[PDB]
Amino acid sequence: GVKYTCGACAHNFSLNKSDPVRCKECGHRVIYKARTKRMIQFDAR
Amino acid sequence: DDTITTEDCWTVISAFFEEKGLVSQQLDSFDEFMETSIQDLVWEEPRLILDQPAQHTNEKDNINKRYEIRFGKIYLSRPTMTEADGTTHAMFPQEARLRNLTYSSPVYLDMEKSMFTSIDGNKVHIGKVPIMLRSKFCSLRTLDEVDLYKMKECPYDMGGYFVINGSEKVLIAQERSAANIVQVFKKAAPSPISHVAEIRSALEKGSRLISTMQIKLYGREDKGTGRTIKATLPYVKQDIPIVIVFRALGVVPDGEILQHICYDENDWQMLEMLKPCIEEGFVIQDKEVALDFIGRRGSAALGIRREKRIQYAKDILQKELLPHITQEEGFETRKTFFLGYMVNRLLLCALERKDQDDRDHFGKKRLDLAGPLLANLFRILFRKLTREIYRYMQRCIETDRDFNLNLAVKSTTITSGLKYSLATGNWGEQKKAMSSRAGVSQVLNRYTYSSTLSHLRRTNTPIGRDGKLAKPRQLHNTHWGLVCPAETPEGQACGLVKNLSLLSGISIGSPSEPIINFLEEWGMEPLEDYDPAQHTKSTRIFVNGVWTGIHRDPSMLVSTMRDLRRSGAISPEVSIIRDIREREFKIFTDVGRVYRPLFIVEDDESKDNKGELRITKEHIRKIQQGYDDDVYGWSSLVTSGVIEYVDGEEEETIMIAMTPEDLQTRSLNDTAKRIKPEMSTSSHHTFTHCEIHPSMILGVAASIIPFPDHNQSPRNTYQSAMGKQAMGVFLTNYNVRMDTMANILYYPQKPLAKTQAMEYLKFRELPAGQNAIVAIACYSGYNQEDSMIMNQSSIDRGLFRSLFFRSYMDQEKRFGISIVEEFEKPTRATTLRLKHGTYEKLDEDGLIAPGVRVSGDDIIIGKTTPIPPYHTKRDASTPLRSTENGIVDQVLLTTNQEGLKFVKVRMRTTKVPQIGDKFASRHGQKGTIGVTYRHEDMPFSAEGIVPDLIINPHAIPSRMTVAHLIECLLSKVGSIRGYEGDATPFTDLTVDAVSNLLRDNGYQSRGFEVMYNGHTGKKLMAQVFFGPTYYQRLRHMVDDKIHARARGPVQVLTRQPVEGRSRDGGLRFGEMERDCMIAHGAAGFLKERLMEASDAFRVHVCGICGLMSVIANLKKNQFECRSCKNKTNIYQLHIPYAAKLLFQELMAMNIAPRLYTERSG
Amino acid sequence: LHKMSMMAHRVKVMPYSTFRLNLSVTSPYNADFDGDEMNLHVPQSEETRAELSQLCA
Amino acid sequence: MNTSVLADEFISHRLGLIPLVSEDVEEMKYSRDCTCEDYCDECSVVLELSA
Amino acid sequence: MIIPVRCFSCGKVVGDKWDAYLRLLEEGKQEGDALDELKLKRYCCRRMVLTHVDLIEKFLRYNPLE
Amino acid sequence: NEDYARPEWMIITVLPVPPPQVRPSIAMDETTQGQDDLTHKLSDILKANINVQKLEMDGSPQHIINEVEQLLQFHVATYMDNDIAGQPQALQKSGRPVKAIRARLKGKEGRLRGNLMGKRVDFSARTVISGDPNLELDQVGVPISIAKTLSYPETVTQYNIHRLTEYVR
Amino acid sequence: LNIRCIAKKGIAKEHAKWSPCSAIAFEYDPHNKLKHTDFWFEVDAKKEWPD
RNA sequence: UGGGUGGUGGC
Ligand SMILES: [Mg+2]
Ligand SMILES: [Zn+2]
Ligand SMILES: [Zn+2]
Ligand SMILES: [Zn+2]
Ligand SMILES: [Zn+2]
Repeated sequence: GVKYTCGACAHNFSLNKSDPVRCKECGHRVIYKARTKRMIQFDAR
Repeated sequence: DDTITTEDCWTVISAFFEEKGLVSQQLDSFDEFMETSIQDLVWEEPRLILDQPAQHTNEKDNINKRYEIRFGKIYLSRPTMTEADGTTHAMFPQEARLRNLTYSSPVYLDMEKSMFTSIDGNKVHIGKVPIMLRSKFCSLRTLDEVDLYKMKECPYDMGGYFVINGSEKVLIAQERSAANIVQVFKKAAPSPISHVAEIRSALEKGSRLISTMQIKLYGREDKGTGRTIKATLPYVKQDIPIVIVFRALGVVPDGEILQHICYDENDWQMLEMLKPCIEEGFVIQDKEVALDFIGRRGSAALGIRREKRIQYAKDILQKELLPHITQEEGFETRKTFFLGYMVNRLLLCALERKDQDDRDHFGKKRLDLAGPLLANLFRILFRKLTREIYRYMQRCIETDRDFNLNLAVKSTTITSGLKYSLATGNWGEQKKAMSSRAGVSQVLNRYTYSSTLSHLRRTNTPIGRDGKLAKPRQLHNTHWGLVCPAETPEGQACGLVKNLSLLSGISIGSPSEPIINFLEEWGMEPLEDYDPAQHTKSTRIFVNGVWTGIHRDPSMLVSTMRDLRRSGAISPEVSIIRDIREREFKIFTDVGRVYRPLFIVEDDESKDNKGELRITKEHIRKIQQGYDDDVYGWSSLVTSGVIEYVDGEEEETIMIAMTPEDLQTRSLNDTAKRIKPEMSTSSHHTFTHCEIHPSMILGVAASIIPFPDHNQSPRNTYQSAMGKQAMGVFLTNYNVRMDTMANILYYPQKPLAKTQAMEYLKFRELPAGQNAIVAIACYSGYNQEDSMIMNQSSIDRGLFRSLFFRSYMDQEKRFGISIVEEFEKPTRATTLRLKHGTYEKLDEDGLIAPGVRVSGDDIIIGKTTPIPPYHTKRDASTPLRSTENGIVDQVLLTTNQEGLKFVKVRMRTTKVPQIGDKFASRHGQKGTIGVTYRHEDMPFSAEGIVPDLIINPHAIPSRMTVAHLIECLLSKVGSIRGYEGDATPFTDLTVDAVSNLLRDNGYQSRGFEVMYNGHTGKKLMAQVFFGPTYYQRLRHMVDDKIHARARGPVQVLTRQPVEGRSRDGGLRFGEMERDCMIAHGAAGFLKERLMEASDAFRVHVCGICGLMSVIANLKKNQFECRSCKNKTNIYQLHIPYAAKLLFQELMAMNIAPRLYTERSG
Repeated sequence: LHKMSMMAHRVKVMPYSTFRLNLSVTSPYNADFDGDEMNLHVPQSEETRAELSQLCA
Repeated sequence: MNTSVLADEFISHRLGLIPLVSEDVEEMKYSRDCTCEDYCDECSVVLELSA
Repeated sequence: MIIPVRCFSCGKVVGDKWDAYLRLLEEGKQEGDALDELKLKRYCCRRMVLTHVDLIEKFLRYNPLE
Repeated sequence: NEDYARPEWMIITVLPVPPPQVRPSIAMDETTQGQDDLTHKLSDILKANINVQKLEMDGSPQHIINEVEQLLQFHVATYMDNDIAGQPQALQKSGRPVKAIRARLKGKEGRLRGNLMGKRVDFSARTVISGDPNLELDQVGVPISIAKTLSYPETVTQYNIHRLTEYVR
Repeated sequence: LNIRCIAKKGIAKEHAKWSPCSAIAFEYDPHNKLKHTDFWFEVDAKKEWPD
């Protein structure tokens, strides 16, 4: 469900806790999570 | 031409530091390793031989089945990550660092297995040698800075260091004693042995220790009547007389030993000390009886008869003594004439025709970098490979199988060895853990950029710490331009740790054989035509430790050879070095000599260049074109004859003036400038060398300092050992890198007191601090002793506000073939021992989504293992630290080396520079932010300028750091005229030019402006000195060292509270605290401390046998001293649990402490 | 290092987390302000409180 | 939504340094005594930006 | 890195005067004279622009992260 | 002295076993227990013990007896001391020496100088300091969090109820 | 880069992002006729401190 | 909530 951002081709792909974790375009195996649905806050000082 | 000015030397430095960059010393010698060393370590001992020859319960089948493997060529490539999938692809240092990898290449090797039939198994991956960054044999030597941003490598990176199990490790240039030099040390007095002539042997190829012949003069000062000497040998057990081992090496009569040794039949004093040595060695008269004699002490075996006893003695005198000279025979003249130089020398020093030699005269040492270290450890595990193949061969020849060799290399051997031995650096086979030179390789430090720039250069010294001696810790005066007279840490390291200077280069290791050809190329005469009575005045010539011949005139030869290094027939880093005093002349080619460059002064009255520098301005225009007028870099300077290299041995035989205005003898009484000496001793000098620039004597963390030449030198050392703790910009790719420490300083300014040298550490393009406003004036007692004042509104504007990064880690383990781990969100039911934080911030997949505010004490990485065979899972979460807050950045998720999952998380927050945060001058005037004032409450000068940092008047007058004032003044001027003033030291920049310019741009001459109270405006009676200055931020804060503790974690072993900050331990109310409690005497406080806030513990004693054996059941309330049948004479006590531990330990050693509770007598 | 190197005091509560001193007590402990650490043991009884307050003050 | 080369509180800091017009400001009350729980259009100037 | 907004010492907003400063530098001005033209007369708003060294170009040298 | 030190007691027939608090098992990685070296050494002693009693119950070639007995003596020697002169040390399964009982007592960080004469304790605190002349001579500044963490037991008496109830509140 | 800010009303006491103004000169008695200030001086008080 | 080694830094 999570947009696991690809490390190479920027593809937003979710994985079902079962997929071997790579780029679908070049085999690049590095993903990262993307930012939340929440809104971040800061006090700007 | 004209005057070579200062900036012409900065042209010279731009050419040098555009050729090499910085870390030549790693890269070029590691290239030497990968190009030649493994090829020759393999082809050192290329063949093994088995044989199962005859009487195999045979039919007399006498068959030399000789099993012969010959090792061949190595195969070299890029690193390769074979997946758990099995696919192989080009690994890259980003993909290395993200994935805990080992940037390691295939090292292949073919094997020539042959069979003797004299009757009477392909490219195996034999190991993974890890590849350094930025090498020739890394894939990032080449390839296009554009694509390096496409490949995540910063151009202002430089590499030099290795990658192991992910993280970055480095090689300290370890510092060994020099080999094969003919030393004399004198021995301490409570002993019968006074003078010593010592050596340490090591083979020319290979650079490996074999022998250590020692000489001990029997005789204290008028004690030890027979003033004769014995030898000590390798593989003996006892001292052996000198003339006997001479007759053992093959020179029997007295006349030829005195002909070999003695050079003056009129030196009757030394000849007089000679005579008892022969008169004592009379009882062993010829060769083989001395061979038999040394057979009796030195491991020639008992009952092994004369011919094989003497064989073995011929082996310790064939191999195993003087091995580095040669290991073939026939040159007993070479061996004995070496030892005759030794006897010559030790008798020179025992009559004190000389000083003793000294330990630290820095030409008499060498250095070991990655080249020689990989040579040694590769040699070791390569021998281990040898015997592993040998082991498998003697199993698959008994059953006689055609072995394919590819199940005969379990290549976890050398990969596992090198991986551990750079992992912790406990240097050796792990089953040689102790007795090993510990701490070779280190965590590379990435706290700021200059810190790494020094730390990649650092050398360390193995005296150990046994011996508090201040002779090896002295700044001994060979150090001119080779190490750093400023930088060395505070404390235990001091005097040892030597940072290679900003003109250091590491000499590689070179074929000595053509140098030999250069020697015999001019009629050097051989050693067998040598009679010192025929030639007393010939010059005896060394090549790295072998005397090879004699010659009459060294001067024409050193002209020719020195000009051939000025041309390039030699390696231009080989130190051809002359002496005239000894009638000797050495050529080192040795590995690990610390050399340095100098401007070649035309030392020769042949033309008008004499006295002048050979460097012309035409060469300067050539360097400013980038080419010669039909590539022209620093290499062509080296091979032009304008700059020659010297190491510490040629530093003996030179003559330097410091700056090129001192070469011509100059033209007064001005009270601004500095006073060079006259040098009116030699009316007609022959200067041979002049310094390129004096601020090139510094270390890398030393050239940063504005005007080091106006301070008290412990503050120079302090500033150099604080410059490494700056907060700043460490490498420009902190977006993709995941490291456990990283900190970005927000607003980094190049200092207005820049140098000319900070171009070559890039610090003006990556600085690590700011210019804030200095105002040295006691204001309200808050800067009394080294605290300071900081204006809070300036922080609110962003002053030094600090980014904070941290990378965590976790991975999956495998507890069975069908039993693995799983990072999931654990329940409150199925899982054991939930952490006492919450779990809410976790996601569906166990790793928290970024953007989410995080506190300490709550999870990020919940590693749940089901317990191998409800309530069957283990909660083994990896939490965020108990001190931190933050908002999360870039949550990596991938697959490990193992094939399972892998995680890394890079949390971040931002720390406000607040009260207690340490700061630092650039002259050590350090301290903490004492107090924060808002904007209006500052003092403020006539225009509205307020200050931000107020160091103390009382911080100055004893610390005597007048350079700090000079920096503040030069800062204010270069601010107003708007440019960065050259504060590189040792110029004619006085204080007078700065004074006149500040006045003539409309100000006071000596800095002051009439500043005010902020609470009245009633003018401050004295005028206040006031300006900008460059500041930095040291790595400590107060939020990392505050800690207090009520109770909590106690150890199982001793029940005394635990040690360390990280587990919230407790403090050590140590010995001398108890001492001062005794001095005050209020011991009731002491009975609070060592009973009640600690391991308060309650035991019982039977009152008859006095022991604590009494078994304690309490809800049934019964007791029995079972050695006594005692049931009534029972007391309890109140003792420390460690005291009880003492009692149980002692009774388990059979001593019986018995505690009777009454005085007896 | 001498019998003043532990001395009793009284408690003043301040924000901005560092230890405050008088500067006349800088001489006996031999402390400067380039980052020293000074500890703070606490009595846990009445007895030791009076012990400190009458001798080690 | 942020995806920049700069981190977040960094940009909030730099935005805090930005000069606004406040000529009319005394008929705007203080934040900590304005009669709303968290922000409304009595006491805010809500900037939404997405370049 | 990139230009701050105010001065650190005083508090005159300067951040706008970065691009104008580079454009004045392009014609061959001298840096003090360029600060002279921009009306920067206390040295507080002279060190807040004079020292400053530029990294965010290097951060945009990373060909796209996404 | 007879009832205390009778010199046939300086020869051990029966070497005691301490209870396992003195050698308690350590969680290697939270499922497996690496043992303390006393447990490894008492296991080695009991193995050489049984290999002693194996020889006098069968055919024994008379120095097989001698070596197993001398090995028993060796194991009892390294139980109390692994620092004996002249002989190589007793060695572990990493390449490290064994923690004896003698190594638990001598040295700077033994039980006495490291745990009994001086030790670590609680109700401490620790920070970095700052000067502040706006103070008396007997006053020391306390950061608030350190005041929160540490405490002091004041007795509930009849003259301090109200404030202490407030400090609850 | 999609950002949403609020703007609320603070003074310089909370933080100096609410600085109204920049830099304030201040002087009285430029010829020291009260001798409230005392010059430090090498040689002579009148020459070296500019007007 | 590990041990146990080892490295660097603070006074
Ligand atoms: Mg100090
Ligand atoms: Zn992709
Ligand atoms: Zn009893
Ligand atoms: Zn409102
Ligand atoms: Zn300004």
